[PDB]
Amino acid sequence: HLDSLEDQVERYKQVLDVMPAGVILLDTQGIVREANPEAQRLLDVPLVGEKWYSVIQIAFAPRDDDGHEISLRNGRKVRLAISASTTGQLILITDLTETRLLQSRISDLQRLSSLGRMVASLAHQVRTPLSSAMLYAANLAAPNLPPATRERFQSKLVDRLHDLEKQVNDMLLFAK
Amino acid sequence: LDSLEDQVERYKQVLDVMPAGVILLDTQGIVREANPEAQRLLDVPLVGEKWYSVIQIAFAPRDDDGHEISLRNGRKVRLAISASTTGQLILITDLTETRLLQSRISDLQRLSSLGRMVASLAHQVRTPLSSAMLYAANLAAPNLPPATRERFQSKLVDRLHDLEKQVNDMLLFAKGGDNK
Repeated sequence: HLDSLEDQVERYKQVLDVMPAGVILLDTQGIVREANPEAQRLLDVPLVGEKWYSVIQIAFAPRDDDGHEISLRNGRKVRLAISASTTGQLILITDLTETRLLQSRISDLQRLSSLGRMVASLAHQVRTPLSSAMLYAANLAAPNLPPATRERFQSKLVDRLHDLEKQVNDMLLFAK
Repeated sequence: LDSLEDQVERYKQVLDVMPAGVILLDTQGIVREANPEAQRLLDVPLVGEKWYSVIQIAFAPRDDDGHEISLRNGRKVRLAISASTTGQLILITDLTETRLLQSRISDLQRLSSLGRMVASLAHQVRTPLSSAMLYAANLAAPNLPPATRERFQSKLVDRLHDLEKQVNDMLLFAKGGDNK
């Protein structure tokens, strides 16, 4: 059927409507002839019936921090995707506003986690001396050991207790 | 007249280089269409497969999954179900990158919390260690009651475990591993 094509393109338009990505359909001249709701959302400016380059001097605000994405003047940070297509170019837009927003919060919290991350580290180190401390502690319960043998393990135990006390103090020094 | 063919190939490319997956089912629930993105995300064959069969092989839900749905590969994608004349129109978006970030923040704020409790997590850590050394030092005399000696002996082990447990509480808390 020839009408089936109308129903086919109908299901296609259906995609662009609920598609979570901007779709700008330019023309040989360079005019926005079509824009889905996601495109109008991010740009938040008149799209259809405007000049692509003109839209760039309104909803776009380039910055140095911008790499793969481009900062919109409305605050959003989006990535552009230009592809080869005859009879107008296609431009797919993605919303990475949240992406960079989350990234701009890890750097700040990365320094705040320094002290905490140091304690977490010093805590993992304690597992080593403690492991050896429990072994030498069990040797104190071993059978048939001379008097000078009990003091040997005891002497080796205090070493672990000391090496362990210096790590906890190091940890229990970051405080208040 | 011919404003369709040219408009078809135009939209035909949109789904080709689309950054989001597009799945079109029918009433029975059989996969009929699948763009390259969807294939990359799901990996397993789609074209000519029962959607419910794919859900078992492709998807792999979890409890931690809030809005998104974890896939077999581990990536977390969000499903957007939309009405359609011919079955449903399921779109797939990848939020593995976001989630990852959302998980990091928590872990960072997690470490900060431990950094503020270091003060309170002091008395709980020195108490057992101090005892271990208090008894360990006593077990170094010329000769003393054997029963009393074995009495202190039992203390140590318990003191060390109390500490061990107190230290494992920190690491487990510090490890975070939540809000993934």
